[PDB]
Amino acid sequence: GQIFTVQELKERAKVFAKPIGASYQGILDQLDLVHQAKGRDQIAASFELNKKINDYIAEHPTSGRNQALTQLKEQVTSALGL
Amino acid sequence: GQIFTVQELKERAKVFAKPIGASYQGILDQLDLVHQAKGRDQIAASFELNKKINDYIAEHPTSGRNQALTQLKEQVTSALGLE
Ligand SMILES: [Br-]
Ligand SMILES: [Br-]
Ligand SMILES: [Cl-]
Ligand SMILES: [Cl-]
Repeated sequence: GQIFTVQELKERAKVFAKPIGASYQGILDQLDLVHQAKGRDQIAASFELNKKINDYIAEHPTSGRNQALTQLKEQVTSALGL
Repeated sequence: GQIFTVQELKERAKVFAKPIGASYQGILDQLDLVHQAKGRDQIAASFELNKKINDYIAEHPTSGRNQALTQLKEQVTSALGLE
């Protein structure tokens, strides 16, 4: 219908969450590398971890869930009037 | 050492995520009420859904994960002497 069902809301949130999760996994992988490294290697790994976090925060400020919720509100607002 | 391990990061994300997940469940439950209601009951339920969404977006702008990552960044920047 006009307003998402719970299942439709969840499936929309998933679509948006998919690329964010992929980016997050790359951060996790880099974090392990930092802890497994020592000396100059650890310094290098840490700088790259910093960039990955920066890049993630810039590209993914809003969760998949929150993006879908914003769309749900508009559906509800329209179903009610404004 | 001075920065989270992957396990510690996941643990911290989960703590922050817990209240957000609870508010979200409230929205999900109210959305089911909207679809289960007929006529006048559906209108009332929709107003309350809108309020719940509105309150959530004000209360929970940043995911548990993102809150934990922001703390991680600060640890890493501190460790490397960056601002
Ligand atoms: Br997220
Ligand atoms: Br979230
Ligand atoms: Cl997400
Ligand atoms: Cl969350």
